[PDB]
Amino acid sequence: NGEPIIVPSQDVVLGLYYMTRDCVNAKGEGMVLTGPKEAERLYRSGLAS
Amino acid sequence: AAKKMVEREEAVVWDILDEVIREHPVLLNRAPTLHRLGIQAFEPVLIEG
Amino acid sequence: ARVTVQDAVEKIGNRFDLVLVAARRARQMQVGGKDPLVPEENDKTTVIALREIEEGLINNQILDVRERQEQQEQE
Amino acid sequence: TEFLKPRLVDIEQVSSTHAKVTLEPLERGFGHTLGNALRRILLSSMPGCAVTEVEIDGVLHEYSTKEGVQEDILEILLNLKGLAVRVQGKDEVILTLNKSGIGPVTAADITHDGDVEIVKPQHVICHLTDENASISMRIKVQRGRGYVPASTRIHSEEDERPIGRLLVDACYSPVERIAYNVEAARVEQRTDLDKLVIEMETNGTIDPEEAIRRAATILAEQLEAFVD
Amino acid sequence: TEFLKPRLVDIEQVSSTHAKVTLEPLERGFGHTLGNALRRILLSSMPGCAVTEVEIDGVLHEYSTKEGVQEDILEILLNLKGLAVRVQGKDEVILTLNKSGIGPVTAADITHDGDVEIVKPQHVICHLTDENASISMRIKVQRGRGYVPASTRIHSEEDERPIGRLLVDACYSPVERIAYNVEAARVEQRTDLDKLVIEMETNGTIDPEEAIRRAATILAEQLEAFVDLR
Repeated sequence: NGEPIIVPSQDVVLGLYYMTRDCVNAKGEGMVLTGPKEAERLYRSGLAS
Repeated sequence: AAKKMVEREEAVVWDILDEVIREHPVLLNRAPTLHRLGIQAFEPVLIEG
Repeated sequence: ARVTVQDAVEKIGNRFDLVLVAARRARQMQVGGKDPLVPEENDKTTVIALREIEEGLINNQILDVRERQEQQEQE
Repeated sequence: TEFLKPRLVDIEQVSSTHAKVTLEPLERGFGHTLGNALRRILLSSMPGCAVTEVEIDGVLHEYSTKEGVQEDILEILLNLKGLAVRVQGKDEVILTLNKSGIGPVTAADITHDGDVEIVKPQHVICHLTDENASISMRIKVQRGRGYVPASTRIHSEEDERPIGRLLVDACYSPVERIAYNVEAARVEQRTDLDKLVIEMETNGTIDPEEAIRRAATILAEQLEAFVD
Repeated sequence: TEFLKPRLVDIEQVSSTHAKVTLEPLERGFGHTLGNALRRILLSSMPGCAVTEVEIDGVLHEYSTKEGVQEDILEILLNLKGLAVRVQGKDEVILTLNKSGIGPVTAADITHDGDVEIVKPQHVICHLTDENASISMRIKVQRGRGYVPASTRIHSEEDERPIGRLLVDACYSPVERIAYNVEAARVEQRTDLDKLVIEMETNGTIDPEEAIRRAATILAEQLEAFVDLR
């Protein structure tokens, strides 16, 4: 079937699910960011979950 | 002399192996090779172990 | 082509003709000692021939007229 | 009992604001030590200056709207936060920009003093729809270190500022992203070593190796007390 | 640049082995950085002396036995691998243990020299049961770091091995457990400072301020490659 066989499987999947899911009012919600670089700087600094 | 130089395992033999391996693939078969993608060829990297 | 040869596939048209012409070129480099026209950056003859075809200094009929040309200037 | 000193083998300079400091070889489990120490210092401790407060006419809080502009004041706040300024002598400079006419307003349009300058004059601020629209903002620049956001800024402040003052996140530290890997290098007998690959992308006002050297000498002068 | 510098202010010894140490004052955010860096260095790279070669008389290989003792020779080699020695001057010494008579063989029975100090006088090794039994082993104590095992040392040894030099694995690191805490510092004019409370657990042979000084020098000389060259 033309559907790819290199699919992430169970651990990459748990990690990407935990990345792209969202809570309601966790930490520093409602901020405005220039982009992914500033957002990842925020997360690695710990000021926003 | 080549046989005994390999069976003595010198550092020149380790360097020569590191040069031989470079972009020369190997086929990692797994049996039971049921479907077509049970044989795939990878460019090996050297590890101990 | 050192990770994916799909550029050489688009250059040739077919995987089997890619393997055959690259094998022809690699045999010419290992037997005849002809110079690889791309800088080699310490690589083997197969990936060098794939990189040659991937750049575009060699196709099947290009190698054919090249071998015929060196044949007629040899004879 | 002698340790392996490395050689800095590569600065692959991708752009003027990009680097990749390939670095090899270190003792087993030292690449993570150096990388994590430099990363935390470069994130939350490196000194520098940027815009903190701005007073704009026509607005009363962060959710109003001035005329003559396509973008809104959240967008002017965000594009203001993206501006990288450097202050040489003082540490609390207020700047004021006024723009009228058909066209976008860029960073070169600002009025500057002798002590301040713009590292990217073509960095956009906003755009203007009306030729009669006269935008005006009083841009204050403090100088701190690291990152302090407007949320805990408004939690920490208590004095009643005049209506029209706007808070923004203070990107004091000049780096935008640092993220490393640790790969595995080989000295001819021991394969257990490890090679550092530090990636770094900054704004203007600095050269990534200058930021790395600054963080390293910050940590060395911090640990300078109890050594031999 | 409004930074400060820390000092070792109070060094309390809870016991001879388990001992905490403060650090004061640290800047804002630096606490977890210095704590994790000193943890990784203090667990990986400390120098400590350990048992390397054990030479018992009349015993060929380590899987034999001997009449008179209770613990077998592999048990003796394990109980000797747990030993905690502190030498001062040399980097390679040879001790001697000779004892006869019914009763256990402590570590306090080793006829020690002047510059070696055995810091565990209740470390048991053997349990001599026969009064006509004797045991005369000659230990060899090197000094290094990390973990170097018997397989790699038999490969790397260029010298010959007489039958009797039993090779014991080398657990060189004398640090076993280390935890740091970032409290709130009690600074009379600053509230944004913190202290680092490193809680070491040593082998008894290493002095904690000396260990912290050596780990700090290791970190500084590693960072000099970043400081000087680019």
